[PDB]
Amino acid sequence: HMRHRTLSSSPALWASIPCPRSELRLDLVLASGQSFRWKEQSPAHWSGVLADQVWTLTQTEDQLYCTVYRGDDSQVSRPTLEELETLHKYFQLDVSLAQLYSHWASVDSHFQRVAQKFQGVRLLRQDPTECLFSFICSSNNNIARITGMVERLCQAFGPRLIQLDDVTYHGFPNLHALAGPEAETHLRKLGLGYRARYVRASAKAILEEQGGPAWLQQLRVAPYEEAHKALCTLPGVGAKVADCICLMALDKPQAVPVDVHVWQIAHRDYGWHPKTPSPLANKELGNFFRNLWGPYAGWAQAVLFSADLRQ
Ligand SMILES: Nc1nc(NC2CCCCC2)c2c[nH]nc2n1
Ligand code: NI
Repeated sequence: HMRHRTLSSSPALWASIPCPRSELRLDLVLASGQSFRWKEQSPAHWSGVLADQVWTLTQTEDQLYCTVYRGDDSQVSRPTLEELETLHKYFQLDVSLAQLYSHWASVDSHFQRVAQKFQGVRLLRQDPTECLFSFICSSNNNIARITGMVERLCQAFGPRLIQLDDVTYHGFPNLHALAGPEAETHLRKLGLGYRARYVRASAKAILEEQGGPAWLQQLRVAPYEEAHKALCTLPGVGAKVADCICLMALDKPQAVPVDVHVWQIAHRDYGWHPKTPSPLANKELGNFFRNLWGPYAGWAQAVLFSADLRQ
């Protein structure tokens, strides 16, 4: 009944945003461990759900093309002005990435070389809730298995939006849906394992202890270090997961999430060793990168991480 659109098939329902290739590369961003909700269903066409709506994104050299699926048995059309603002904010396109690239490049010869090939790696501005529970699922895991866990979780707990081909799209569940007495048992059936406990517990915690999703909005305006400590009170959320959320959902560009993977890069590519792995050592490494790259150190880190995935 409903199929995945392409730019050739139905170009009437698309709309463009002026966006250079050097500012954004969909294929280096959408499935590079930031969001787990985007899939290249057809070549160069990334479909995914964003704010209880489905999008398909494709780009050229200088233009970013996008179409929307409402899915309320209503008359189809192009993306509105407000829907384009949502996508503008999502990619944080007011921030020049070219100027940031050159800024980092001036004080880092290693970044200079990697920045040659891998342009247009930027940070998405995600919903806190979606980001929070996605990154709780990330512990001792990989992008492939995380993507599945998040998809199944949304199917079980989140509301249906639309079906395109054989892909049924669900929005991300609210906290109440994940806090229920059966939630852990269901999530274990879906294969999350121990992460099922942390998911339910954290949803339940934000509700009762922190007073619902407004708390996450408060953290978004709170200073980085205050937001980080508050997140670390949640079950299954430590320094690494907290930094991810800070960087990707709470607008803390200086947040540098450190795990064994970042240790590996830091050591191999910068020859870094702790002067003063461990919680203490991980914190020093985050300070190191902030000292080196400055207040958008988290954005620079994404370029390396994204570059490190692609051989
Ligand atoms: N799944 C996943 N994702 C990560 N995020 C990176 C890409 C986006 C910017 C921050 C780093 C991870 C970092 N360490 N382990 C990660 N796992
Ligand atoms: Ni060494």
